[PDB]
Amino acid sequence: DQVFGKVSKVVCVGAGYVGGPTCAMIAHKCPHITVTVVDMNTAKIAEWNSDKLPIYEPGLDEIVFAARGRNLFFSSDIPKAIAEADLIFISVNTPTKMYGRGKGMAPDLKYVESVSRTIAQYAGGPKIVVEKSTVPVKAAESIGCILREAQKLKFQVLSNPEFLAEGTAMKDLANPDRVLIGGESSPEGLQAVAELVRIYENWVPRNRIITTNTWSSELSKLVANAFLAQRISSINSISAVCEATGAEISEVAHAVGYDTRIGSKFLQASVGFGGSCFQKDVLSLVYLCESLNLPQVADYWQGVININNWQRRRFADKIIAELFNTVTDKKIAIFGFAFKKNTGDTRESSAIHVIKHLMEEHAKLSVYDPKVQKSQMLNDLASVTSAQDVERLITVESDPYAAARGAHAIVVLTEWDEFVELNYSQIHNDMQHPAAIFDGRLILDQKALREIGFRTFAIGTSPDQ
Amino acid sequence: FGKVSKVVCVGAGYVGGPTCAMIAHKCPHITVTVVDMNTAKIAEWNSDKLPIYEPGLDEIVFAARGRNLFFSSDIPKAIAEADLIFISVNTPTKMYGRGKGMAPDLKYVESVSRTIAQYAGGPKIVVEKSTVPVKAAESIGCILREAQKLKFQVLSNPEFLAEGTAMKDLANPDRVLIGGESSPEGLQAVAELVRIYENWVPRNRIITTNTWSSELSKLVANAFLAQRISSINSISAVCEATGAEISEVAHAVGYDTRIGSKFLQASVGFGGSCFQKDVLSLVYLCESLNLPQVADYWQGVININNWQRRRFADKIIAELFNTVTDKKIAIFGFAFKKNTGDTRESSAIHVIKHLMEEHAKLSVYDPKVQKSQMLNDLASVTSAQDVERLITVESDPYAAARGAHAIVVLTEWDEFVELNYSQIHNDMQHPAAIFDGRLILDQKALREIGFRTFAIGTSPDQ
Amino acid sequence: FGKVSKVVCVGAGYVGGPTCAMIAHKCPHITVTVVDMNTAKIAEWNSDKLPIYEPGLDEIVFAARGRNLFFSSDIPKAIAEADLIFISVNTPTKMYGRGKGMAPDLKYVESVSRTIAQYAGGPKIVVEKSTVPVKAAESIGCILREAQKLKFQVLSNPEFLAEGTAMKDLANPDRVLIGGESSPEGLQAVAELVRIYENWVPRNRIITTNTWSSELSKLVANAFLAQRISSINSISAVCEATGAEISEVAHAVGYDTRIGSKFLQASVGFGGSCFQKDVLSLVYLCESLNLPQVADYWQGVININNWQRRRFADKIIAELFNTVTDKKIAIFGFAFKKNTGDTRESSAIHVIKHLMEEHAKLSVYDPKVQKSQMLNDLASVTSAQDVERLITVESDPYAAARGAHAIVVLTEWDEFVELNYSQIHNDMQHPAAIFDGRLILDQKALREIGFRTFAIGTSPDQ
Repeated sequence: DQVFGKVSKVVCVGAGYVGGPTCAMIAHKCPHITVTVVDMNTAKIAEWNSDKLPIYEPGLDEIVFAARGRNLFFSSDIPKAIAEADLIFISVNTPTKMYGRGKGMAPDLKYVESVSRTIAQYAGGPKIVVEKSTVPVKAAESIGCILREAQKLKFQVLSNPEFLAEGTAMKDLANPDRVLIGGESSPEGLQAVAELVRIYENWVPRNRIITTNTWSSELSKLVANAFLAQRISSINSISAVCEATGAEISEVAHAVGYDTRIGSKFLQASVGFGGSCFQKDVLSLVYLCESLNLPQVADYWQGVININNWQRRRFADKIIAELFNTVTDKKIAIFGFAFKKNTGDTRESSAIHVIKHLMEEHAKLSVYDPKVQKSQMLNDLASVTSAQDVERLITVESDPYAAARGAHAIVVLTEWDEFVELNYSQIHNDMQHPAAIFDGRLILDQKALREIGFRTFAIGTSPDQ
Repeated sequence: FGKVSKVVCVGAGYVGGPTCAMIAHKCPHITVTVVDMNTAKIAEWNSDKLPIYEPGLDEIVFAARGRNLFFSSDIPKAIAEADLIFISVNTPTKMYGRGKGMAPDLKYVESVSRTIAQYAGGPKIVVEKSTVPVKAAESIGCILREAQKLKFQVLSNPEFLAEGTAMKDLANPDRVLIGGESSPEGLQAVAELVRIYENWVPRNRIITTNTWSSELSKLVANAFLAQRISSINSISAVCEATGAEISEVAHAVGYDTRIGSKFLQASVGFGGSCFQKDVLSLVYLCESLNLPQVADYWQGVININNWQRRRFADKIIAELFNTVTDKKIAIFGFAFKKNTGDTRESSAIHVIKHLMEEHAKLSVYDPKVQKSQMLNDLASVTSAQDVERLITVESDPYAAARGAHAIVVLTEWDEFVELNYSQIHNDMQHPAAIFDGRLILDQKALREIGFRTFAIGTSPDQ
Repeated sequence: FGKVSKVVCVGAGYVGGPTCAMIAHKCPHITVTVVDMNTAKIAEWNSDKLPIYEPGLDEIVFAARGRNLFFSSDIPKAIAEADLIFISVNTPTKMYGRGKGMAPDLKYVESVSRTIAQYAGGPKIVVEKSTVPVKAAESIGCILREAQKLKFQVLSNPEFLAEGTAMKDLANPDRVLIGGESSPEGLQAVAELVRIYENWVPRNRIITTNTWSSELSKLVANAFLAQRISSINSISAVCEATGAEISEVAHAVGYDTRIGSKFLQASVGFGGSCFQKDVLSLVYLCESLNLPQVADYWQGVININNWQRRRFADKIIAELFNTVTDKKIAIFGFAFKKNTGDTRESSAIHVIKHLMEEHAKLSVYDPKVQKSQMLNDLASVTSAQDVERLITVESDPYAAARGAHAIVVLTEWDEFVELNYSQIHNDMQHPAAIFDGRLILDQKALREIGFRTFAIGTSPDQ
């Protein structure tokens, strides 16, 4: 009684960082399947169809340009792709709600819903529908309900979470730690799961494909990200203890990370974690727990976010304090803006939030980042303050020496390699005196900077041994 | 300082004995004495029956005892001869006063530090081996300097050691951790202790730090471990509420190699003598430092553990109509984990106590734990009176289950899997209920027999 | 389920006795048997002196007993033969554990259910007569379902009886309420109980609902009644502060026909075995459903009751120079309301307790409550030793009042009005105070005698 047969036609709705690369891998490993990536952004589709792909990922040019026009297609004709597909990935944003119930915590399902309604309209036959972009738990229930309405057509909804990072996407897709698939505990559900497993089996060992119920798969994505962020918050909390006692956080992280049950990854203390994943997913899970009347669990995971914001705040406090509790019109140089090194991504960057704290104190801020666009920077800061306030307080530099010049303080907020072995003796010389340096990323040599004559601070080190 | 040929350790229990046995084993040229005021414990160490059971410890001790391993109760004398001294006594938790329930009582560390001060003779290296609160070396350091008003350095070298794998763990440790003073004299004494470990441990696995980094590392490491468990336990309740399954989640999550798959077993809650103690010790530290933000964060780990136990008992009570006065319920398991009779901080103790507060009649079976050990443990969290009134103890699980209204599994013993649960069901009160705090039983199998069946991290209704 | 001909009630108390007597009385064809474990109580029911006094009850019982009404201690036999079984047992409040002080204990309801399951034999209709928590019927049903692997339905038929008017309440009820399962078999079972009641109750006063609506309706009705008293009592304090009179307010408010004129008597506070119990049951239910807003809303009724007693006692203590150690205070009234010996949740108990905490010497007079009941009541909220020290019980109000500094009316007995308050004033300590917690005395008259006089709901300084 076979309702879903072998998939030969795959569509992904959403041509962004998740959808594009994932489809490309499918087309590359599965020459028998037609894969079409659709998006109503006709300019972005034109980019994927051009000689310069809209994202840079190592290995991706080779893949897309070999397959495009053969078994990989990029189109803006969404109804036609939907009508012809056997399996449809949904790869859209779930922006955080800005107002109302779950403000600042709940994912907004408007795009997911929009795609589901389009599939309902244009499907024509039985489809497997697959949640690829991060969703709140029970999103598949909402999708299911939208699709079931059109069955007056058979649909199964699967969860297949992404585990991609920027810069390593092709390696992450070609050699994943695991592939996770969740579906309905039902015969039709098992059939649909099996057809998606069959796709991945083309290139992924069966024992690295993990199949679960739909809710476990959706939950596992949030929880995995929560566990990672918890590691960072746990170490960052201990950084304050080190500061208070004369222990060293670099030394504790080493000793702790050598237990094989804990592991040595994600144990770098910092001014705090950033990016479009960690806070968003931890807050999604908090909101979920609140909504389930599990306030104890909610409070437990909120602590991850509490520590992160406390790290950022207490770091800025220390800058404000050491500058005599007064910084109106006073020049401070920020080294770094992007949420981590080696990107232009600013989403949830600790730098945005530390700078905001210093803008409150009316500081005059000179920002340098190797990669982030000037326009992006000024838009970011405006969104958390005002266009007026950044006009007043914010100068962006294309040079680190131009930022540090005549500043009372240096603050390193992104861990760029090029900040290590700047000419710090010269920086010292052209600063105000006494001169202060704050290392939020633990990349600088404390001993050397001390010898140069800086008042020098790092997270996780006591100021006086 | 001062190359080291004579090593002494004060305290002859689960840390100091096994540690000294391994040092002698892998360094023949070092004479190792273990000292202790309990002469009968020293007698046990010098007999054919050693006082503690470690796998492969007998044959390490017997092939070294008399040769370069020595058990004495002459504490002053071994102190007098030594180059390097380990301190390996308890720091039981304060029972009252400042840090009641949280702060380690430094009274044995103090006693021994004062004994070192008297009967010294020369320069010593003094090493904290058993778990201490951070800056306990300051307190040792201060006692010892009142003898040199004789040239000391105090060192931290924490234990990383499970029961039943102590020999395995000593011979092939994940890491060896040593801290001392940041000074020429301090860096000397670190090197001299490094030397000893280099005799059998790769230099790459030997980490050296300052004293506080090392003291703090021990507590934080156990804190990270407990946190993984409380984290997954927190998620077990999400699973119950959504229809997700905790086994499926831990599986998916653990395959991230940055997270790892160890310590993601959900349960009624963690136990044993290190986890809660070290977490609370860390919570106390952070309070003392005016870091209330950090104290709250770590207290969360304990809060969830306690909450996991409370909510499991609440489910048992609720299922049995919110009334369990004089109702029979069987408890399968009492030890804090399987394959031991150690009951320290056991979740079984606390879930039974919650059930005793409702005046439940409780028949306990554990395969290993002594009847005397059980009744005394339950007494110390309740009363000798209440345990007399409420607790029976069986050495047959089938006798516990006979006439019971509920079965409650609290320890993950393998024998609890595939008892005759069809028989058990028939000899129970009906409706019959079973509650799995350890995720070892087959839910679909129990359902089909006709149990009303519950497991942590699984939704009741499918 | 056939037309019912044998009715059993398990529980021979204030509810089951009278209700069965009325059924037996109005339904000559039906054999009614009241059963109880308490052989002495059944003995009383079989004697020339029934164990309760109700107007009209003797006439009904003595005419029917041994014809179609029987009182037995043979529960298994009666269960066996019944078509329809009423459960009329206490659900005393949990004294420990989950819901302590708030949740009803279903132990007796469980007891009876398991006896029904054991001894039934055929189809039974099983009817919750005494007040149960919502979902009690589910727990009943789960016990009875296990037995039929016998054909059971569980109904709710709440009691609306009051002491002193039980026979009129039963013969001419405001409404009869029955809830059953949302099922053909459920609707059948309801029809058979509705047929029993249609023998004397018009059909338009018989109300049929689902089981949960019925169980809930009982608690909510008593909660609404208690709320009226706490509402008017909250306003009594506003009267005192402004110069309004509570008696005038109650009369004006009560003349609105949508409000109604009943249960608007201000007092030192409501009591009895129903009001606090059922509100606190409702409050516990709300907490259990995660409706903390509704829980808090209903807790307000009890908060005001307790605050009314507390503030009245505070007024006594303040007037008496804020010191009452060794100082004699006379208490007029101990029963929860006039014309009864029932003391359960009596405001007098809690006001006397407050006064005992200040080591006042209380001489208590009630026309009806027994000395031994009084002493035992007071001991249960203090101690046997406290009551021997502080409490004297008198058989005469002038004896109580002699040498007193205060008089305190706590129960609205008619004999307290038009005692000789001139003579009382003369024999008191001076200044002499009087406090009317029941609004039965003449304030002007007492003022004229020279009392410092106070009443709830009247401003002291006119």
